[PDB]
Amino acid sequence: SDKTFLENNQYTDEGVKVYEFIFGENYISSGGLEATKKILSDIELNENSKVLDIGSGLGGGCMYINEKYGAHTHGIDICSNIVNMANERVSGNNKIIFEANDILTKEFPENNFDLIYSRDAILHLSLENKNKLFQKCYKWLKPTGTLLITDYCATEKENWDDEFKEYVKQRKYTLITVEEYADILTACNFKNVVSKDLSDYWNQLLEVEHKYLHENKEEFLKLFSEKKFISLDDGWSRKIKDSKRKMQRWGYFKATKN
Ligand SMILES: Nc1ncnc2c1ncn2[C@@H]1O[C@H](C[C@@H](N)CC[C@H](N)C(=O)O)[C@@H](O)[C@H]1O
Repeated sequence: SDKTFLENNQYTDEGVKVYEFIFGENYISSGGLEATKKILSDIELNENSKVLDIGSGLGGGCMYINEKYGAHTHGIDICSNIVNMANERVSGNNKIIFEANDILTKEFPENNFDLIYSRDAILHLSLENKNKLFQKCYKWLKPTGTLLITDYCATEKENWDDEFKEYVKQRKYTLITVEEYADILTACNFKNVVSKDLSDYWNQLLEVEHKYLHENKEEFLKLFSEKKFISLDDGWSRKIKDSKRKMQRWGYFKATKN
């Protein structure tokens, strides 16, 4: 059911291409390549490392991790159409694998990965499933491994306004506070749990993206439609407003198995 909802609405082929337009080639989330460089700036891996990317999208993250470190990267994404697109973006590289599957039913061996990485994907999971997923991640990490996440978070639900309630409802997101998120990781026995509210940085990424959209409107209209432009424009406007006033937050989380 989840698969069909995502494939048929938010992540249709065209929806994915619209995201790629504003985020940059191979990315469909916040800050594209430049944010990825920053998020991985203190991460150490090498050609012998094994990495899992949960919700791998068009595969940009896997491509970058493999380029930077030479690591084995395995991306899982529930949307078959997105995985098909990702597979067209990489060739002749036996250390990048993209696989269409629900991360919640996927099986991996215990103590398997040096890094489990996820960028703006876990918002799609119910609270019960976030907990289940992080339990799986704990098992799947090597003793020496690291968990590294960015995800959409929010102020406490009691504070939400009508527009924000509707945004979350229509997308079927489950947005929790940065603090609740960190508490889940702690409950799952992760160590050295570091959470950062990166909402200010996120706001900066959004502003750069918004400016890019405006300055490249003519090309956007040629590729897509004015209707799609307006939707995207308004969507970024709201994210900028809501991040500034702390209604919507961008959470970063890093933790270790030991
Ligand atoms: N249960 C799930 N299992 C695997 N992938 C999922 C699941 N739920 C959502 N996704 C994927 O999570 C991705 C989230 C995207 N917002 C981001 C993709 C990618 N991480 C990027 O930064 O460009 C989508 O491509 C979804 O299809």
